[PDB]
Parts: sequence; structure tokens; C-alpha cells
Amino acid sequence: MNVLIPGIDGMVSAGTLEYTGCCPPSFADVDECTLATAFVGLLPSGPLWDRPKYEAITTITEAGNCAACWTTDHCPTLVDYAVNVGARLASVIERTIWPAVRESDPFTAVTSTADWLNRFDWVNCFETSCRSKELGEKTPIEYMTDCGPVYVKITYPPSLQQAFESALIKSLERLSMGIIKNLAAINFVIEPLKVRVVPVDTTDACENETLCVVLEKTSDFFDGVNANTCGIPTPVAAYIDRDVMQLPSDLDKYIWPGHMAAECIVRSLLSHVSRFCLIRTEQAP
Amino acid sequence: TVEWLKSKAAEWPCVTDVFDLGPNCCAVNALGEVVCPNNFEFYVLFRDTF
Amino acid sequence: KLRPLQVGGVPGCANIPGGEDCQCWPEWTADNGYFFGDVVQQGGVLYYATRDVPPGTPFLAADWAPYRPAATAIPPHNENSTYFQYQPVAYNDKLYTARTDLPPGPFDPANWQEISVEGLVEVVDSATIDFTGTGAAGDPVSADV
Amino acid sequence: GCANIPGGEDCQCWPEWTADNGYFFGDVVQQGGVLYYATRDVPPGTPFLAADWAPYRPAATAIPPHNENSTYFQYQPVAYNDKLYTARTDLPPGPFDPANWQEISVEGLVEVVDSATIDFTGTGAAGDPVSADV
Amino acid sequence: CTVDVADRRKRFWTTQIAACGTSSDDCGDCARPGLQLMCNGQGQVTVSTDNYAVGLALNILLTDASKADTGCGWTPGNRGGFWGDSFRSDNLRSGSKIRQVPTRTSMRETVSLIRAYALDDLKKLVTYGVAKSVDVDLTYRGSNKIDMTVIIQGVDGNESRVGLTGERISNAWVWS
Amino acid sequence: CTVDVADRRKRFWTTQIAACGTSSDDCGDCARPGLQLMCNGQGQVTVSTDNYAVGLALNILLTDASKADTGCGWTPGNRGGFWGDSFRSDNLRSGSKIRQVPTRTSMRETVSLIRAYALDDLKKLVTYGVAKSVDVDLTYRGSNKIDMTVIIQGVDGNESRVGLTGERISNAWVWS
Amino acid sequence: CTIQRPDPQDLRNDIATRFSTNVLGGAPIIPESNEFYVVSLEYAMQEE
Amino acid sequence: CTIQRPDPQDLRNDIATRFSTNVLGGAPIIPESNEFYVVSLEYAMQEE
Repeated sequence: MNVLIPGIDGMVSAGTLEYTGCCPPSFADVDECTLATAFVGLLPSGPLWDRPKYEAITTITEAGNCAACWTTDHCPTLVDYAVNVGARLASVIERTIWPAVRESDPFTAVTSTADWLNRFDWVNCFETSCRSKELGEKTPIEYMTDCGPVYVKITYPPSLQQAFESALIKSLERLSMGIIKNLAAINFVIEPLKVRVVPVDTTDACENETLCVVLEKTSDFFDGVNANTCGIPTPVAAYIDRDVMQLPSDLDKYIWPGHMAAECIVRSLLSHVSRFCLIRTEQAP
Repeated sequence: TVEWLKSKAAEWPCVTDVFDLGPNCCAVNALGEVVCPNNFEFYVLFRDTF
Repeated sequence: KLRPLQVGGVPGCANIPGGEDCQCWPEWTADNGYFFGDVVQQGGVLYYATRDVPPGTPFLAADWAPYRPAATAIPPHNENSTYFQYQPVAYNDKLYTARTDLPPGPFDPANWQEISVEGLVEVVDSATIDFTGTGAAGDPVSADV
Repeated sequence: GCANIPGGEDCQCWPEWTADNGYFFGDVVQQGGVLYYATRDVPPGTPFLAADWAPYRPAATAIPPHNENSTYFQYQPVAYNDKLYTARTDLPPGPFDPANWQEISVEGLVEVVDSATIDFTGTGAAGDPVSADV
Repeated sequence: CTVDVADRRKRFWTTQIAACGTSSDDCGDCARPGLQLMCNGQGQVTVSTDNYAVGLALNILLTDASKADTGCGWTPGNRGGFWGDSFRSDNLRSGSKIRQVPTRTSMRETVSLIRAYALDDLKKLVTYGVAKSVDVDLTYRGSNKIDMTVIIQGVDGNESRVGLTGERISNAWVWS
Repeated sequence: CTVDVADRRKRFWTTQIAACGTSSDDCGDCARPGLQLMCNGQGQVTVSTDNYAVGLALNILLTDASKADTGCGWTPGNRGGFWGDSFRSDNLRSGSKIRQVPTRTSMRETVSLIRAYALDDLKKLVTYGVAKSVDVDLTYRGSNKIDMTVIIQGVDGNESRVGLTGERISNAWVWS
Repeated sequence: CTIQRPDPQDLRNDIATRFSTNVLGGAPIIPESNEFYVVSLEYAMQEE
Repeated sequence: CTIQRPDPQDLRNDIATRFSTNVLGGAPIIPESNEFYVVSLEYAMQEE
């Protein structure tokens, strides 16, 4: 007994450590108001700085920007300049350090997903005219013409493409860690794409030709990405209606990018096997 | 696995270069479609001995 | 000319122009698909779509024209736009109205209500065909080769 | 209080009237709880004149007679000499010039009789055009 | 060229006496210094930059310097001074210590002590190169009242005198 | 981690005043110090470790130190001290010598001698780094009676004062 | 670019607005003054 | 390599030079004046 959760090595068992206590305060903590008022502590002390440092009130305007509250008895000094410097500092931290630390990790990147794809050298199998014939007779995005199929480059909506690229990057980062090619590790790798590989056969195979596997959707929603530092990634749908995007009629009714990327990855993983189909099924939400 | 096998065969003594199967060596069946090799084959060059 | 102000006295010297955040006329966003007529606000300017725009396409000058709420527009008939009932359009410089809710597609005279007027026409003879008549009632147009 | 951070003019959809800003043709404004639209390019500073603003409701189109001081958009209809004209390009104010406006015809029907050597078909209507064949 | 005679050096904001107005408290009227905002014809306020030497003298007198090491100690946050003194290169401290006199009976001795402290602290005006002969005239004993008029001797922005004993102050561009 | 601050150093047993109770002898009531055994909820007694500085002061005052060389000498086994002092590296002696005062007339002089001896001995509390300002106030002459009030200035386990003339002693973890 | 690099003019407007709301109490800035030059430097520093 | 957090004293020297050249027209930063505190405050911001 133990209850095992999937891992980069099959089904390991997991656990939890004790709360240690030390974890530097992170981005989420910094606020213009909590450290605009803090910077007033950097000034000297004396009869010139005592009152002004005591009367330092701070308020929030519309667009953040914790400012000082100039009640109708103010006394212009340097204390308000210190409030200003602290507020700035929080602003430049939130616009300069929080990005470029959020973008250095494939599991938190938001605005640099296409760059991460260029790093991972990800090529699509369905988008090239010289595609392999074993990839199907007509892929969901190819429409038919007298002289063969024709692929159509799709321009997915910005939010959907952001979520799809983020999921692809997570799965490519997990795959680059060198999995063993069983079914549990493969499914764990391609899990962010919300697709699972499930065999068709029941009887011990190993004596029959065609050991095929179907792809099955595990959800109708990519887990998105939050640019903010406090919240929850907003989910987006993972599919496209063909008629809404105004695409040619021969294509499938619903086009799933995650399914095509997962099919590419698994057909590349199990290439050395000599006998293996992959029966794709049209899945309506 | 193809790149892995090539990078491993490059470690044999005096193996200078390792190449894939060239273009003039593809193969087609009776129907007229390219056949994909089920094995892993490549060439090697001992450029400073023979 | 610089005058020492006071404690409690900037409201006077300046006029402290207040802030403002008005975002009515929903902003243009590529995540949405627009129909012919949908009005958006981009860069602080209102635009109206000249055809049905599918989601994901960027902002192009050929799809949006400036808009003013009291200004009407009879655009030439387009085969990529969704027309409501009694929507006037111009086809070959002739005014027509949409009889019902028309989905996108090429021109079909059965779905458009035409006006009419009776009509006239002038003809010139050619080296191979001779023309007669004017087309009005009592003088039908005829042609003999 | 906070007498340095000012706020107001909360947010309307139809703006309120004010003399300090200028209105081009077609702008809608809200005054006295009534929506009005400008009949000409009003320059800034001019007071509210009852001849510059006309009552307006969003679904109620208006084809005004052509004016000398209006900035018309492309395809915007006007009435000149009891004929309908549509602007061809985004044109500035000025006098009427036929090279700037497209005249919008409607339709025409003619009578045709089959001759001894040419058969005529149609009456000139849309979808039923005048055609001939020997 | 010939235009040259005017320094391109400017002066930053200056603290000023009675910038924020007096504060009656039935014992008298204080000054409550601060920063003076000068208005313009069309909005556009701006901080004043006059009386530079008096500005430094107010910055010096009205800021506590570091306390002296005692066996009792000081709270980590009460030992006066400015951390910015860790970066200056002239090897000095910032502030004064008139408020750190070891009070004693026979107020004549207290007067002499406060004279010594005020003069030692104001000599930093000469050391910085902003004045030349700052001096105090602290003279009274009363009950506790004391008058401490201060003179800040200055120069002009153009050397108009030849053959002086000293050496033109290094910052005579503030006009002292 | 952030809940770090707790010196992992512990304290061993300490001798305590009146641990073994008073001993009336009709001249007064003395203390008879020893080791205090603390009980628990369920058996399991345990020696207490409170009041470390006073325990060291008792171990110093109530242990005879090596006597000085005389012309007649001492019995091989009466010359005071502790052999364990042959192994410490601080080059000091263990114990006190107030019981070795060369008694004399004019008990004021014996008072001064006992003061000198007790202060010399209890300076080792500061020398080892357990106190900072030990001092005695031996003041009486009576017939023979004498009071010898002893003060042992201590510190706390967290430096809460800045800018001291001296230094945090060495062993401020015993709480002094 | 990889972070964002906002429109320069917008950034300078925001810096000037913060400086006016905090230090000058809501009033605009005199061009070619001490505060104008202070704002320009900050901007340069934030660009770096 | 290339770039790293600067020596504190070098950082403050550069901030003071920028402040005196681009704002005060080249005047020295006289200690205990308002420009001294403004420079100290900017240096503190960059250090944080």
C-alpha cells in the first residue's frame, strides 16, 4: 500500500516535508504602499525630520501608484520625495525583475513562449508539405484538391495560442529529462497537453500485428498562464470551431492543437517500434 | 537513437567522420512510395589511415 | 514673477487636472470575432468593421473604418459580411435592401429588395448589329443583324 | 481628503455638452437628458446653438441635405437636389463637387421584342439582365 | 565665448526659515522650516533655491549627530547620525550635537558648553567651503532663555579684492 | 531557518544557595549550598541548572586556593588548590583565599584585607567572561561581624544595546 | 526584446506624473528647471 | 562575467556624478545639503 502518483519515472510514491520556516519574501510581498512608507526610515532624525516623518500618510490612486496624501496643512519636505523613491522602486521591481524571472522557467513563462519554442527547436509534423504518409491520409488541417492534400496555416486566437505553447513547452521540458518509454511516463509527459494514450488491445498482444493506441482527451481546457504574481491561471478552451474561424470546409469540425502536438511527440517517441498504428478520433467537446 | 548511435560510433579509434545514408540511397516499393528503414545504418570515414 | 505660495495652497496656483478612465465602446481584442457593424475602440478612436472578422486576425486597415455615431454608411455589397434586415447596400451603384437576415455569401437578387423606377436606354448602331427602339412602353428595343 | 490626487468626471457613454471642446459632424452629445447630434463641424468655444444640434436616437438614421461645413466619412449618404449621393473618400468640408460623390442609381426596366434574327431575353432587372443571342 | 562670465553651475532645493509658517505654543513663536514652493503664471510650481548658506546651517543645526559610546549603550535605532556618512570622502560626520549637552547646574557652564558645541558644529560651514568666518554670540542666562544669533560671513561671485590673507572659499558660487 | 535563534549551547548543573537547607547553630542560620534535584510528573528526578553566575561565584568563594610559600612549609596534602588547574590553558588559579587572611588587630584593617581578597577573587568572574561589573560593599566592624553584600552585573541573551565602550563579555549565553 | 520596453513617451509621462503628485502636490513642472532635469535623470536610470 | 552588482562606493560615485552633471550643471555635491540626501536616497534605491 502507498498510493502512487505518476512521475518522470513511472508511478513513484510521493510525500511531504515539514514546513521549515525560511523562504525569503518573494515578489508577491512587494507593494508600493508597504515599501513607500518603509523608505521614510532612511532619512536622518532630529527636529527637522521628526514631525514630517510622523505625518507621512499614504494613499492609493486609481492606477496603483501609492502617493502621499496632501491634506490642506502640508509642509513640503524631503519625506515625500522618499515616499516617491520607494514607490518607484516597487514599480521598477514589478516591471523589470518579476518579468525576466517569470520568463526564465518553462513552467511559468507567459510572454516568451514562442522564444522558448525556438529554443526547444520544436517543429510541427502536420504543417510541412513533405509530411510522412503514415501520419494519416489527410490530417485534420489538410483540405483536399485534385493533386493531393493542402495544409492550411491556422492563426489561433492569441489567448489559445499562448496557452497551447505554454503547455507544449512544459511537456517538452519534461520529455527532455530522459523518460523511459513505457505508457505511464509517456502519459505523464504529454499530460500538460490534456491528452492520454490508451491501448486498444486487451489480450496479451505480443503475437499479433498492429499494436495500436488511441488518443483520448482528459479535459476540454488548457490551463492558462497568469502574468500577475497573485491569482490563478485562467483556463481557456483547447479547441476551435471550423465554421467560426472561417476555414475551408474539408477540415474537421473541431480542430485541437494539443492533440496534434501530442500525436507528433508520441509518434516520434515510438518510431523504433516496427508495428504500431495511432487511430485518431474526431472529438467534439 | 539515430543521433545517439552516431555520437557513440564516433568514439571508435581513428573514426574521423560519421555520415547518414546519402540521398542516392533511398528506396521505393512497387506501389511507388518511399520506404522508411526499420534498422539504423550509417557510414564512417577513417580519413587519416586508409 | 515666481511668487512664494503658502502652506496649503497649490489648489490655487495650479488647477490639479484630475484623472480619467473611460473604457466604454469595448476595446479591440483579437480574441474576439466581430461581425459587420461591430464597433470597437482602438487607440482611443472608434472603428466599425467592414466585414465579418474571424478570431485571431490582427488589426488591419482594410477591415475597420472610422466611425461616428450619427454618420450612416451604405457600403458596396460584400460577400463576407452578415447583413441584418432592411440593411441598405449598394450593388453596381444601385440601392438594395436586405429582405431577411442574410448569412455571408455571394450576391443573390432573390434575397435583396430592389427599388425600381421604370427606365430608359440609348443605343448606337454597330458595324455588325443595328439597334432600334428605346425600351420605353410602346417602343420596345429591337436589334437586327 | 488628499487634495493633490484629483478625481471626477466619472464615466459616461454619451458625453455631456461643454463649450471648450469642438465637435465634428456626427458626434453625439447628451444635454438636458436628451441626445443630440451635430449637423456641422462645430469649432471649439462656440455656445450651444439650437441650429447646430438635432434630436437623435441610435437606430434612427438621418440623410441630411448636403452642407458646406461638414466632414463626411466614406460611403456616408447625403441629399443634394433631391438625389442621393455617397462620399467616395474621406473628404474635408467644401462645396459640392461631383468628382467627390458617387450618385446612387436604383434600377431600370426596358421592353424588348424578339427580332427575326436575334432573340432578346430579360427586362434589365438584377438577376434578370438584358441579354441577346442570334 | 565672451558670454562665459556666468557659471553654468546651478543650485538645488534649499531649506528655508519659516517655509511652513510659525507655530504658536504660548511660550513663543517658532519657525518650522521646510521647503518653499514658488508658483508661476500658469500653474507649474517649483521649489525655491535661495539662501544656500542658511540652508546648510539649518541642515546642520536641526539634525542629530552620533551619540558618544557609553557603558549603558543605546537602542539600535536611537544612536543618531546618517548612514550616508559611510560614503563621503571628506572624513567627517553629519549633524550637530547641541541637544546632547550633559546638563548641569550653574547655567553659566551650560551656556559655555552650548557655545562650544554650536561653534564646533557650525565650523563645518567653513570646512565645506561655503562661508569663511561663521561665528555665534550666545549671551544670556535668565531662567532658561538663551539668545544665539549667528553670523554667516559670505563673499560675492566675482573676486573683486586683491591680496587677501586666506584663500577664496571653494564654493563661492553659491554666493554665501 | 527563520526560527533559528536559540543558542544550541546548554547549561550543566549549578550549585545553588540553600539547596541543602539552612543549618541553625544558635549564632544564626547559614545556607549549606549543594545540588538541587527537580522532580517530574512521573518520578524521573533531574538536577537543576538555574542561576549560573551565582553558582560560579559560590564555587569560587567556597574553595580554598593554594597557600603562599612560607619558611616552615605545609603538610603534603594541606596546600590548597585543585590539581585540575595543571591542565587549563588560561594560566590562572582555582578558588579563593579569604580564609587565609593574616588576622591582625584593628578589625578595620582586617575588613580592608578581606575586601581586597574577595575583590581579587571575584574579578575572575569578569575574567572568565560570565559577568561584567562585579563589586562588593563590605561595610562593618562590630565585634567581629561583617556584611559582605555582593553584586554580579549581568546581561541578556540578545544584544539590545548599540555603541558600548566595552564588549559583549564572552559567555553571555548563560544569561549572567 | 524580452521584458516589455514600454513606449518611451508613456514612461516619461508616468514618471513626471508621479513626481508631480508626490513632491509638487499635483502641479505641473516648469520646463528647464531643477525638477525637469531630475525627472529626466530618473528616466534614464529606469531605462538602464 | 560581463555585468554584476557594482561595488557600493563605485555605485554611489557614479550616481553622484550623474546627478551633478545632468542636473546641477557640474556643481559639487556639498555634504549635508538637500542634494546630498537626494543622492543618498537614489543610491539606496539602486542598492535595494
